[PDB]
Amino acid sequence: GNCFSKPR
Amino acid sequence: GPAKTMEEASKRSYQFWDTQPVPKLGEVVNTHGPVEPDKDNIRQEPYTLPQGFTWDALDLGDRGVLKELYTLLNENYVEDDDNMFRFDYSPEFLLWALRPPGWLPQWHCGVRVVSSRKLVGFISAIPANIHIYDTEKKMVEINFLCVHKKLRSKRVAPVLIREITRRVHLEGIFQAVYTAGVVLPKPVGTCRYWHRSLNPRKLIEVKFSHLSRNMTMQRTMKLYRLPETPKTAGLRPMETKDIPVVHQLLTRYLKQFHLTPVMSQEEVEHWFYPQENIIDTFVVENANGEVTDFLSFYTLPSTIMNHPTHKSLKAAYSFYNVHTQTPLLDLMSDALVLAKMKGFDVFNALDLMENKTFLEKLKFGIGDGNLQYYLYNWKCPSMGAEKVGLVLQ
Ligand SMILES: CC(C)(COP(=O)(O)OP(=O)(O)OC[C@H]1O[C@@H](n2cnc3c(N)ncnc32)[C@H](O)[C@@H]1OP(=O)(O)O)[C@@H](O)C(=O)NCCC(=O)NCCS
Ligand SMILES: *C(=O)CCCCCCCCCCCCC
Ligand SMILES: [Cl-]
Repeated sequence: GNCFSKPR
Repeated sequence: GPAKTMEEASKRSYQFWDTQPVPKLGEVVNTHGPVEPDKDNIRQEPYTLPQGFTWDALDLGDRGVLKELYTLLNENYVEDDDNMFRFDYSPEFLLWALRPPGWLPQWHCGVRVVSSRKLVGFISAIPANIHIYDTEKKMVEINFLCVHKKLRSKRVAPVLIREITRRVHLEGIFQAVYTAGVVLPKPVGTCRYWHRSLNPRKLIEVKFSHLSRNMTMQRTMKLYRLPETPKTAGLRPMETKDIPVVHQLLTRYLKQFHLTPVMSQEEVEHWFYPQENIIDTFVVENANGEVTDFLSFYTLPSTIMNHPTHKSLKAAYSFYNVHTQTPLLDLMSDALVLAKMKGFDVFNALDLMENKTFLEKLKFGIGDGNLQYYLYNWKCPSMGAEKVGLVLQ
C-alpha cells in the first residue's frame, strides 16, 4: 500500500 | 511489530517473509532473475481463515459492495506515524485504481465475518507490465492490504498475502511489485515523500505541518503564495485526442529509469484521462499544435482524526510528469498553481525520477515517511530513488 507522510 | 526504519528492521526476524521468495534483508543482490522457478501446479483450495471468517471476491460494480470497501478502508487503512491522519480513498478512486484494463474480479480479495457478513479484510492485485532493468515481465501490482483493527495481530495479513499469491499464480503470473511504508525483505528502492504547502494556515491548524519558531504565520503565508494562473503557454486539460501522444511521450521518457510501467494505449487512457477528484492531466500544446509535455497528479484526501472542526485534508499526489520542451521546474510550478486552484491543501511528491531537481526550489519540505519499493520473486540490485520510474496509488 501507499504510506501517509507529513512534513519532518 | 512493524519496522519503519532500517535500524529497527535489522533487529527483527520475519517469520512470514522468511518463507517467501524474496531476498533476505541482509544480503546484497548480485544477480538478475526469479527467486524460484514458475510453479507447474497450483494449490486449488483457498487458504484457511480463522474460524468464523470466509473469503468473498468483491464485485466493485455493485454500488453497495464498493461502499463496504470504502468503509473498511476509511476506518482501518493506512495512518500516519502519530495516528492523526488516515487515507480516505473515495469510492470512485477505488474503481479507478482497481479496475484498470485486464482487472480480474477474483483479484479483489475480501474477508467477511460468516455470521454478520461484515467486511473485515482486503487485498487486491491488478495486472501490469513492468520493466525492471533489462527485463520486461507481466506482473501484478498489489495494493490496499487492509485488516480490520479488531482483527489485527491474528496473522490474517499473511493469509491474505498467500491467498492473493495463489490466485495470481492460477493466472500464470509469478512476479509482483508493491510498496509499503514499512521495511520488509527486501526493498529494491527507497523513496521519500516531500510536501508542498498550499493552504498553510489549515495545515498548521490541524498539525499536519508546524510553524517553525523562527517564522511567523504571516511569513509562512508569503513563503507559500503562488500565482493565480499557470505560466506555461498552451497548457490545457488532456483530451481524448491527446491519448496517443501522451502514450508516446510517456514511453520515451520512462526509458531512462530502471523500474517503470509499460503501458498500452488503453492503459494510458485509463491512468491519465482526467476524472474530476480522481486524476488530473494537463498537456502543453505549443504554437504548432504539437503536444510536448504533460503533468498529472491524483486526488487522495485523508481523514483528520479526533478533530472537532477540520475533518479532512485534500492532498494532490504527483503522478507522472513528462518534459521535452518545457522545463520540469516550470511544469511543476504550474502543477502547484493548478492544485491550489482546485482546492487542494497540500501537494505531495516522491523523490523518484527527476523530482529532486525541483523539490527544494519549489519549496517542498521533506516528509517523515519513506515509501519502500518491492518486487516479489525477482532478484535484482537495488537502485537509487532517481532511477525508480513507477508511481502507484
Ligand atoms: C498492515 C496490516 C494489514 C498488517 O496486519 P496485522 O494484523 O497488524 O499483522 P499480522 O498479525 O496479520 O502478521 C504480521 C505479518 O505480516 C507482515 N506485515 C505487516 N505489515 C505489512 C505490510 N504493510 N505489508 C506486507 N507485510 C506486512 C509483517 O511483517 C508480518 O510478517 P513477518 O513475520 O515476516 O514480519 C494491518 O496492520 C493494517 O491493516 N494496517 C492499516 C493499513 C496498512 O498499513 N496496509 C498495508 C500498507 S503497506
Ligand atoms: C500495500 O497495500 C502492499 C502490500 C503488499 C503485501 C505483500 C504482497 C506480496 C506479493 C503477493 C503477490 C505475488 C504474486 C506472484
Ligand atoms: Cl470488480
